[PDB]
Amino acid sequence: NVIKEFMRFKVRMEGTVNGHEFEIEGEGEGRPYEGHNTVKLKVTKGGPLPFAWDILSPQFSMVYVKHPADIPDYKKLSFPEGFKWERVMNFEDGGVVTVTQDSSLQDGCFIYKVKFIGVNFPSDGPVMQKKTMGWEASTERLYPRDGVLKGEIHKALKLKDGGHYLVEFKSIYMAKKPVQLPGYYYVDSKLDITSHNEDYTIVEQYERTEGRHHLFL
Amino acid sequence: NVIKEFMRFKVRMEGTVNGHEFEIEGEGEGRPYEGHNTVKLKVTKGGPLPFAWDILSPQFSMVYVKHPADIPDYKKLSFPEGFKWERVMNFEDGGVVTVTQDSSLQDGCFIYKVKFIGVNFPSDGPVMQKKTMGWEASTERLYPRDGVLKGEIHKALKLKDGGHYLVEFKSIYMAKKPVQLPGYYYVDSKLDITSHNEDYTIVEQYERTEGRHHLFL
Amino acid sequence: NVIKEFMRFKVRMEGTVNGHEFEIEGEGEGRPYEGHNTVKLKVTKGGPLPFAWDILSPQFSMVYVKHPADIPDYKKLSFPEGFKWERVMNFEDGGVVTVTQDSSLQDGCFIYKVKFIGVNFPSDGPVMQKKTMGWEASTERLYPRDGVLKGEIHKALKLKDGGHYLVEFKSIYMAKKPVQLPGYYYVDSKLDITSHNEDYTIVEQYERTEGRHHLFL
Amino acid sequence: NVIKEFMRFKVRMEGTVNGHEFEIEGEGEGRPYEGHNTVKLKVTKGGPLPFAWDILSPQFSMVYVKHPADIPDYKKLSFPEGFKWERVMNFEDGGVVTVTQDSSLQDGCFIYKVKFIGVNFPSDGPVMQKKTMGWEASTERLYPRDGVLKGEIHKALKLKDGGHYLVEFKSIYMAKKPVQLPGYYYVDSKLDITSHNEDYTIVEQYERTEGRHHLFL
Repeated sequence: NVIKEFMRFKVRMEGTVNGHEFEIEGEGEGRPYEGHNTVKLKVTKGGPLPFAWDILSPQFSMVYVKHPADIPDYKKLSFPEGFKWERVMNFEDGGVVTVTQDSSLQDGCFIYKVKFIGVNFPSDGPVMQKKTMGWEASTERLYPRDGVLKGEIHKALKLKDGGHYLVEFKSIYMAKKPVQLPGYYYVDSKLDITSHNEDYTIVEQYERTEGRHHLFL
Repeated sequence: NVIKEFMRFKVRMEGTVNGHEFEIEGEGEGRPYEGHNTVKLKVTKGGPLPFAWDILSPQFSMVYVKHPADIPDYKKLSFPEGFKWERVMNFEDGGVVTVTQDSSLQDGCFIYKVKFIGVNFPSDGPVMQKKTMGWEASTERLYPRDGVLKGEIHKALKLKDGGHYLVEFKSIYMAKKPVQLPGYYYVDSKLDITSHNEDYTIVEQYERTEGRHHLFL
Repeated sequence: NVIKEFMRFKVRMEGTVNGHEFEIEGEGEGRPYEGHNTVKLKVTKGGPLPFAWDILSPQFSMVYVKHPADIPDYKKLSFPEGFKWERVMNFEDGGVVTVTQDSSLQDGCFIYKVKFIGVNFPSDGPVMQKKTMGWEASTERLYPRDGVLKGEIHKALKLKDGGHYLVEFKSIYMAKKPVQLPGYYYVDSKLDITSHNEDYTIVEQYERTEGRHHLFL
Repeated sequence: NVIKEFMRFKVRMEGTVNGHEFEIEGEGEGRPYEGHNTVKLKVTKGGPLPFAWDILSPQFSMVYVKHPADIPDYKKLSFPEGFKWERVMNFEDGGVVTVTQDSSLQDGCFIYKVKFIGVNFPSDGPVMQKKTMGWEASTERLYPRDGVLKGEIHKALKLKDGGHYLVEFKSIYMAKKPVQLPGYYYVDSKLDITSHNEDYTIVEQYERTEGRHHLFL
């Protein structure tokens, strides 16, 4: 058993949003089978960020999803060999982000490398004007396809002037070696910002995530 | 209270899919507060349909969703005045459908009028070739906006040879008179075809729908 | 023989936008081989319209596109048998419209029946607030697929306070009998409102449309 | 006057498609005011590429677009100060790519740095199975918005059997210093692969691009 009750992770992101380049480094920890993890991030280059932190938050840890016995945990089964994931986030005002990540296990610690490109965000929009107030709790729809696991989520960012800012997530989870695939199921998640300095250069996050079948099934 | 423990409904649909016109008439019944309803449909014109019945199934009854005390039931509160709903269904192979519906309570019985336009479906596709095997159970994400209630769902049609055919639903629920709006919540649903003749000209359906808050809230 | 140098048409539209139902009747005329036509419309029911006329304008005449000798005029060749077309218009603020039309030739005059459903237009938007100032001239991209002719356009509505309101058009042109298909080509078009009363219940339009190959070929 | 009749460029691309990382280096040349340029590429890492070269080809030179005297050449006027461009490519089978590029002028030679992330491409699709055979000639629709220039194109990749693979391009052109903006206009382009080795590790391209007003103006 390579995925222990307690596992630590290191994450590094290299990104670009509306032409602004940045680098983020971080360290995280959590309980893989209990469905929760924390992460501490630091902007190492391109700081302070001229956009909302919230668009970066869901990109900083697959192995921390609590899965019941009957639904195979594809993401956990991918280790020690390796794991990769990719995502497209379609924002309602035209913004589009594509993310690609590489996950490896080195000496009982997960190493995550994230590449992020965000484009077409309006200048007067909530992302560029930093008007977002965190994510609402979400429900991902997962299904197997092409030998990999795919997920779709209808997410929303809370606005300070009131209301929501809609984002559609489409994710593809790829194990290095094709491991056991689950059926049609759901993953409930909730990401919260627990700490931050004034310009969001140092941020701490907490995520709660649990996989399940549909309530009627 | 005009919405009783047992309510009946009449449905009338006028539609077009890939240039083929059709008319469907139906009668249904159910328990509004327990979250379940049945409906018997008959194709009255344009029969037999040269496409999958499944794309028409979710268009045939908002008042039948079980809601807990804490979440305002916008759809039930819209009566006896009136209710209207609109929807766009985006299929993964390019097929797009827009639906518009009118709802009124005429002497303890609901009268539903539906208009449907389906376009851009590939000729060798699962809808036109009738390769679908019913909907998977789903979870709608709802939120208030512009004084009305909106909802989005990531749905899927089961395929005969195995696999899924993805469809994204975006619905807008409009009360005639601006009634109380709920917050950010979810609606679980499961629609099943319970009876049908060989050419799907006489079809019976069953649906169970329940509104709830996110599991982590 | 059937498509004369001068041809007239009658059009009837039954529609719905954001729950509001309407009916429009009109008469038109033009020169098929010269690439121009005029049309006089009148709102017969649901008047005055609570939205911008501009979204309806491109739905009111395929046979009037000038084509050079080397490019097969699919739409003209579909007659006297029949023609049908479908369309989806995706607006940048979430508005979606699907249109379906049936074209017939009776008594030496074309008869057009249009069904229109418009959904998800924000209440504070330029369509519902009537802030649009006509269409910009456009260029459609056409290609054959599934035995029919398809077309895609990146169109824009001029704004009153300045700027543009973007709309993506995806059309499907279907002959009743499988007629000769053209290759990958373009159709330049410009639609102008030439006359209108205050509430847009009586409107006149003019369209110039010409088919051609890409200029670098 | 910093942009001469003959200008050379160096290009470097760091990218990822369906999890596969790659690095491409190249050198090109052309005549800015005449509207044509050539480029010689070499895959330096991640070679041989397990996907179609054609999706990379339009990412390898804004200053080589011929513009008439009346339409301001935003991209040429961006120099010596600098220029940046971003793009999203939406493929019809689900594939999404976001591109971000930085353009500088160093000692009479243009330096281009490109970052590419391609996600959600089907394993059995024409991109991953290398079944595409070049781009069709295209027409871009440009318009000013938020102090920058934006452009939309309906492009197509030719398929080996005798069909097309559709891709929608949405580009954003950003000068470092807010320079003169043009109006609503078009850019015709034609990209051809002129030379390639067996595995597409060494490729040569040619592009012809000209800006113009709509033909009906």
